[PDB]
Amino acid sequence: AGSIPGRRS
Amino acid sequence: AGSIPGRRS
Amino acid sequence: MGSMERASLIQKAKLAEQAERYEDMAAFMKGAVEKGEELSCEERNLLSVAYKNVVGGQRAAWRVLSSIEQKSGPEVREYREKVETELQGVCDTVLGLLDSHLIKEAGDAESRVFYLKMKGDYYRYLAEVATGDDKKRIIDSARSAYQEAMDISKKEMPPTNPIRLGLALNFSVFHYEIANSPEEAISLAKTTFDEAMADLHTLSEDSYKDSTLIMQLLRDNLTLWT
Amino acid sequence: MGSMERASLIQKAKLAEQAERYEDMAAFMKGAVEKGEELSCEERNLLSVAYKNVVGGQRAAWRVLSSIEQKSGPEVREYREKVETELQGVCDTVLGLLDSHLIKEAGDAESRVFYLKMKGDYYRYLAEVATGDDKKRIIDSARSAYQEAMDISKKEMPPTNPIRLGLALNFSVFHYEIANSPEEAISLAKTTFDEAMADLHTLSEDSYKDSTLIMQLLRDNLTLWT
Ligand SMILES: *Cc1ccc([N+](=O)[O-])c(OC(=O)Cc2cccc(OC)c2)c1
Ligand SMILES: *Cc1ccc([N+](=O)[O-])c(OC(=O)Cc2cccc(OC)c2)c1
Ligand SMILES: *Cc1ccc([N+](=O)[O-])c(OC(=O)Cc2cccc(OC)c2)c1
Ligand SMILES: *Cc1ccc([N+](=O)[O-])c(OC(=O)Cc2cccc(OC)c2)c1
Ligand SMILES: *Cc1ccc([N+](=O)[O-])c(OC(=O)Cc2cccc(OC)c2)c1
Ligand SMILES: *Cc1ccc([N+](=O)[O-])c(OC(=O)Cc2cccc(OC)c2)c1
Ligand SMILES: [Cl-]
Ligand SMILES: [Cl-]
Repeated sequence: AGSIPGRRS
Repeated sequence: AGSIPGRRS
Repeated sequence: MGSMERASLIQKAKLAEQAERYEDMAAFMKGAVEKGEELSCEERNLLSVAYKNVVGGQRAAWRVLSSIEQKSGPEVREYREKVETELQGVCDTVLGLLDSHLIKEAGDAESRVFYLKMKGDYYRYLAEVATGDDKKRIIDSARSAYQEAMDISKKEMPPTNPIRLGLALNFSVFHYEIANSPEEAISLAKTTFDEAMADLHTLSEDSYKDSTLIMQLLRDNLTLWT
Repeated sequence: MGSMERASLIQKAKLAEQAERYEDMAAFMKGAVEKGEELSCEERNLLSVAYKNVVGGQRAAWRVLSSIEQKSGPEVREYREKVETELQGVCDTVLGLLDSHLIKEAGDAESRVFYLKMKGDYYRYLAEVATGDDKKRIIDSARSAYQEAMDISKKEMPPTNPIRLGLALNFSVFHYEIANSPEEAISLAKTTFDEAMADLHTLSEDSYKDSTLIMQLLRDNLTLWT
């Protein structure tokens, strides 16, 4: 399902 | 302020 | 895109819209325009949606960077300038499609008004970032395109036609945000809204929904401006 | 980017993040890596955020197109293939940065684990689109990178360390979605969550907030999987 979103520093 | 959003066909 | 069939470019633009790949969508629709045939109503909408999304992301980034620069080494200015140049290049590409040769071949009011509204819109986006000795000339180019579209729309379309309404909305934004004419913006939005209201009785349920959606945008601006 | 100073590339990556210009951000951070110096913790995070956003948009578009293709002329397949090739090229670029020479110079556990987790992630994104005679080899490359990162993390970091937690989360997703090993996915997420819970008492308020945020993601997956 969800990996680390990881899209915001 | 708002023009036509215009971003979806 | 010269080696791809027109119909395949159109199909791929529709897929790129579904995939939210707007740069691809704009490239497919530029390729379709460059085939040299006139665009249908649905194809005009694909062209406009594609470029509105591309230039909308650029404008949002330019505003973020411009705000940081105004609060503020050379890096913020350099990067704002990079984004600004890219935005200008997209607007010049759209304007060049309209000038070669979409406007000159557009004889029906629906197509001619649509393309002249686009021309006003993309000069307006150029005006948003302009500062040098051409800011005035860019503003006048937007105004002239919107005014010719208005003159045709008032003669050839009912006051509820969605293109006529969206033209008036965007010309009122031009007056308020670019031309420093808030009273002209307010007058145009109010007259447009009132004349559309008085024509709603002529519409089907689905046309009513299309027109009232744009009327609400005029109302939303009037609420912010008054 | 070879003519721009390292510090200016880093500054521009931070501005590109604020402007939501992730392709620019990735290009700035590639330029910074190619200066040849090791990355600080904050610089590693900028590199990862940039490429995660670029590849995340590509993956979302590939999934839209793949769904339309599976429901379905050659256009949908051709355009899915175009997006797939672009996605593969971005993953190969990231993998090439890690191999030349970020991993080999990374000696501290925090940096080495971070880069090996990235290596597993970008092979996992390659595996999502793979079908040919290399699907198995791509899956094994993801597994090997995640396993080496796990082995270092278990020896060198506490069970609440956010990198260790995010590694375990993403390796559990690999087991569930790529390796067809849902029971391994569930076991890893449960053991990771339980061992972190038992170490929360050692943390400050701010470290507690960082660790519990990732623990909630493990819990969210366990809720979907059980
Ligand atoms: C691999 C990894 C594990 C843990 C963490 N973390 O501590 O958050 C990261 O870094 C990020 O996830 C960066 C991030 C933070 C908030 C939002 C977001 O995108 C929505 C990304 C990485
Ligand atoms: C210039 C113009 C006027 C009126 C209309 N319209 O009838 O909607 C359009 O077309 C669009 O606005 C396309 C559109 C529809 C829904 C959402 C959206 O982006 C959010 C765009 C154009
Ligand atoms: C499918 C396609 C053909 C041609 C072009 N193009 O004009 O280069 C594109 O462009 C894009 O879709 C996206 C893009 C490419 C390079 C840079 C960029 O700036 C962000 C966007 C697509
Ligand atoms: C004069 C006028 C005509 C039409 C409409 N409309 O079509 O909705 C409005 O709406 C408003 O201007 C509302 C307003 C009132 C006070 C303050 C304010 O700004 C926050 C908005 C007006
Ligand atoms: C500032 C900068 C330098 C170099 C490059 N590059 O690697 O070509 C970029 O790329 C982009 O930021 C965006 C982009 C350009 C072309 C195509 C594309 O595909 C959508 C994205 C930026
Ligand atoms: C076995 C287990 C351990 C830990 C957690 N957790 O840390 O939250 C969970 O959460 C769930 O699995 C919840 C669940 C129960 C029934 C159905 C379902 O799927 C819709 C989820 C479990
Ligand atoms: Cl014609
Ligand atoms: Cl080192």
